[PDB]
Amino acid sequence: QDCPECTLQENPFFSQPGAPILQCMGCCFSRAYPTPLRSKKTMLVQKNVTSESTCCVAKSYNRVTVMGGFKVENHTACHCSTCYYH
Amino acid sequence: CELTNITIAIEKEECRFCISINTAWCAGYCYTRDLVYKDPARPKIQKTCTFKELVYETVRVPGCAHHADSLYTYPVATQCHCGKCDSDSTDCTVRGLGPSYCSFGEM
Ligand SMILES: *[C@@H]1O[C@H](CO)[C@@H](O[C@@H]2O[C@H](CO)[C@@H](O[C@@H]3O[C@H](CO)[C@@H](O)[C@H](O)[C@@H]3O)[C@H](O)[C@H]2NC(C)=O)[C@H](O)[C@H]1NC(C)=O
Ligand SMILES: *[C@@H]1O[C@H](CO)[C@@H](O[C@@H]2O[C@H](CO)[C@@H](O)[C@H](O)[C@H]2NC(C)=O)[C@H](O)[C@H]1NC(C)=O
Ligand SMILES: *[C@@H]1O[C@H](CO)[C@@H](O[C@H]2O[C@H](CO)[C@@H](O)[C@H](O)[C@H]2NC(C)=O)[C@H](O)[C@H]1NC(C)=O
Repeated sequence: QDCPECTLQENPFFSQPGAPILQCMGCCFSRAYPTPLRSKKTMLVQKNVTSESTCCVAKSYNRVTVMGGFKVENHTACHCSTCYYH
Repeated sequence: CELTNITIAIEKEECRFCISINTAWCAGYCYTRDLVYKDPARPKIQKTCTFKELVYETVRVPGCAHHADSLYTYPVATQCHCGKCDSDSTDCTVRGLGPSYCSFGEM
């Protein structure tokens, strides 16, 4: 419970009566360790450390139109995958 | 995102073998949200388990047939947090070879 597992939660700022709007948020495993040799080689741009990032992201979404006249993503499933930013 | 003891692997390309050191590093969980509204004006790096402070060390790596055993210096985690991997020192990937990966013979 220290770090709740990544899941859907109703997003208050965009949710509306009868028609919510879920969002993925939560925790995911990650770590960092000394870069092994085989990679430090293929690494023309040499880096001494390695981190294996894994943020919470929607596995699927609808993308609806809401109040403000704009369109938001309405997540339906979630999982800890790669960090692509927004 | 505690700071736990793992087992890295140091290797001597020339001698076809690897040694196993029991050093301490970072691992654990961190909180992130996948924005429902994505403003074109990037970004928000998202936090991740990694290092805050890293002191170096060195160890003895046996030699062999035609090479004298030498010294190897390796990074060690001082303290862990959920910051943003420092690209100016870290290879931030989704999946790497792994701390204990031993490529006995290169290529
Ligand atoms: C954003 O996506 C969520 C996906 O959960 C939408 O909420 C879901 O909407 C369905 C359809 O109204 C709800 O009903 C479900 O299917 C039938 C509908 O009659 C019913 O028999 C089932 O028992 C079930 O309730 C569903 O409960 C609801 N899910 C959740 C978690 O609230 C939501 O409407 C979408 N919002 C927008 C703006 O598109
Ligand atoms: C990894 O870090 C240390 C061991 O390197 C453990 O924490 C304490 O470390 C001291 C030495 O610095 C040991 O003498 C203690 O025994 C350790 N604490 C306890 C309660 O035993 C730490 O526990 C190790 N991590 C894991 C997951 O075991
Ligand atoms: C990662 O960064 C550098 C990469 O340039 C690493 O290089 C250090 O260790 C080498 C091995 O003996 C030395 O030859 C380099 O002089 C030394 N680089 C510097 C700037 O001191 C280093 O191990 C890693 N960390 C740091 C802080 O450099």
